[PDB]
Amino acid sequence: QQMGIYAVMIEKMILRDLCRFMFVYLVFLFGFSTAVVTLIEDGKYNSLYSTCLELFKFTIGMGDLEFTENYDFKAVFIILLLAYVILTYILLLNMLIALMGETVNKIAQESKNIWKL
Amino acid sequence: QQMGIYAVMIEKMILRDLCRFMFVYLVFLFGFSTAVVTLIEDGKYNSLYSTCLELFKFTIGMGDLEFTENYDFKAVFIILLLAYVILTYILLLNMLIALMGETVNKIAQESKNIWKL
Amino acid sequence: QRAITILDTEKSFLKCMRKA
Amino acid sequence: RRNMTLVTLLVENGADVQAAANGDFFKKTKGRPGFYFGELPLSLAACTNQLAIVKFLLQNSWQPADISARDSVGNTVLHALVEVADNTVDNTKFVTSMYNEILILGAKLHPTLKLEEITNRKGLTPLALAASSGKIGVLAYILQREIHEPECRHLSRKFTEWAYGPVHSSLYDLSCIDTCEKNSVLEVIAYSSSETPNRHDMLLVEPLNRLLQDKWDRFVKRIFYFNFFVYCLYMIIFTAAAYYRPVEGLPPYKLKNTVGDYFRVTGEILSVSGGVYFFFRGIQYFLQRRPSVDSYSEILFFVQSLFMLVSVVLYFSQRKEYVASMVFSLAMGWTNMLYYTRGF
Amino acid sequence: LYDRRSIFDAVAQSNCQELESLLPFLQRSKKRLTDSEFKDPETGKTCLLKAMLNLHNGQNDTIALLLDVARKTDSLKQFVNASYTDSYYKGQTALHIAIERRNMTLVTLLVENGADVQAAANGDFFKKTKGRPGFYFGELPLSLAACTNQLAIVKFLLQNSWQPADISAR
Repeated sequence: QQMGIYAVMIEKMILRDLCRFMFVYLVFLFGFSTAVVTLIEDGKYNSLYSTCLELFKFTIGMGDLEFTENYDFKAVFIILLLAYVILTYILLLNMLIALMGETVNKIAQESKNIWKL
Repeated sequence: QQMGIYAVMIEKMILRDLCRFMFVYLVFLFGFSTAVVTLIEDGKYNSLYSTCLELFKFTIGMGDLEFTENYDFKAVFIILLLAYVILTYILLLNMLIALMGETVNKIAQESKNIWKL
Repeated sequence: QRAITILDTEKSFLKCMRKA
Repeated sequence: RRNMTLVTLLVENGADVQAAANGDFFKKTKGRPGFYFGELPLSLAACTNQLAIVKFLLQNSWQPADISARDSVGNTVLHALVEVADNTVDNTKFVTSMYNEILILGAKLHPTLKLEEITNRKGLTPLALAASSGKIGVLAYILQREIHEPECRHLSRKFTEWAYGPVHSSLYDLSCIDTCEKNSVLEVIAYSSSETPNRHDMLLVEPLNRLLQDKWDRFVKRIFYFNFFVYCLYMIIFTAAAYYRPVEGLPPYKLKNTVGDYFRVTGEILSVSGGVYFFFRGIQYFLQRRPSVDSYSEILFFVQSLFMLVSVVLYFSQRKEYVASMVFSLAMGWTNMLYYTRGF
Repeated sequence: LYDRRSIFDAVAQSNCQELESLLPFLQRSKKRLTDSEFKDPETGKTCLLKAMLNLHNGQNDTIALLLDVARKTDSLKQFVNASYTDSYYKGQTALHIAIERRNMTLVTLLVENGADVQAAANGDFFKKTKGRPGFYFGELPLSLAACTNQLAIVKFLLQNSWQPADISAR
């Protein structure tokens, strides 16, 4: 009746928030990651897996910013990536958190008598 | 009247939020920390105290992502560890803030006359 | 928005036998 | 000034009653004002909630008032009451009755005049005028209604067939989903420039939830998910080509060797071909609503396709840059998957 | 002479006059009114359930006089108890309707003349909504009666004489 609540909230953000979210996230990752591997030629930043991860960090917050001196064709890698970073760290997650603090509002309190069950 | 709010807030968040939270946190850190020591062989990455601190980096958001080459079996470290980072920085703490800001809501106003007291 | 995807996908499907 | 008597004197005394008032004070407000009850005195009378004197003008003798004189904007009286409902519970209350009233009376005098057909100059039926203006309560009404009466059914819209003890059934008409000819209500609330916040709620219950729930069950959910997975394989094949493009600078130029070569240059044409598709679908959208962000999702398909196309032309100018374009289009397409949820 | 259509019209407009010479007609040809012929053959519906879809003000005196003919051929008990045999109103008898039409009186008469009161209605209409609808009170004319919140007829159907309704009929 003080900890049993926190058990639930992790179980319910994991059921609701993730599935409703993990698909609107694998399209913004899979499509930019694909966009990067075509655009850039090398680095463990072409292997599609190694890029979907390297693009995942930014969205965690672990972003290595501009890592790579390698491209023909001048600026367009940095716009493509900033476009993803303003779009993906600064703009999706605040929606994902804002939905979670949206659970944490209501599943904190009238959730309660669910422990008794 | 105006400063004696910031001293009750820090005070109530440390007693309530931390106690309800520092247990449901030490059971994700202790658990994955004990897992990465079993899986991993070395680096001041195997001493558990050094792990449980390193993994603690991630939550506080000083994460280095992939800081090491030494592991047999390739990725079953990175997915275990992403499984923690999506699970612990991106899921738990928003719950922990969302608790706190759920208090910065209420202990702002009907708190007031407790400065009278 | 289901309805906008509807009101069109028949308008762009040759105006055919449906309840009408 | 709302006076049954002097009104009665002037009309016993030969007032002319088809007399328009069309100063800018009556058309929409400069702001001059204002306001618009649509000109014609009977429209003025019914619209001023004077049930008695809209009855007087029509039952009277010296000149019963003509009922179908469309005013200067072509709004008939029924067109005028609908321009004046404001979705207040009591405003709906009296206009929905005053309108109920003119039609029960047009049935009495001149049963031949199908009067909810009379279009304004802009072609709308009075319903299509309510619904294109988010007048949710007259629209709840013209669609919901059935007067029970003699000569009622010529009046009525939606007849009730069997009431079992807990329930009702109904049979609705409908003019609207099947006024594909001119301005369907759904075509009108489905554009839905929705710049009146009054629009969205009003795709709700009376004749139209249960029906667009029912199109979607029957044929057009089924067509949608075919129309969906065709885009997905368009997206995989367009990845697949972009992802196995060459390095050899100046591309292609030409390609023949063996099999993967064959399979890919198929994927490069299959992609631009769906690019010109959307560019083409999108001009036709831009042209059917030539002109109108009402439709954000209408846009970014076009913007992608124009990136399929300023790629394709650059692949032929032999600029080495064409990829930069095609990489955006590819980032766009996978993002344009997002809309095709609407609504899970 | 008379045919189905001749009473099913005649009841529809509450004409007890187009059924006067009906009493001496169904003495001659020995034709009756529960017959397949005088029920609409498909809605299990009889010059009584046609009186019951065509209640006017919840009353009629073709019901008094018809049922009084149907007593005179002793078509009566089946005459008052055919129920819809189409899937839709299925196994719904005139007592189901009179209860669904809230009417202590045609109720107390039909169960005097011996309506059946365990006439099951079991279409997909009564079980759960396909959507058909619907709805589910659970079939039996008493569960209908209590389920339609009518505390007096439920008292009647159980505390009456001709057949008190059994209470445990699942």
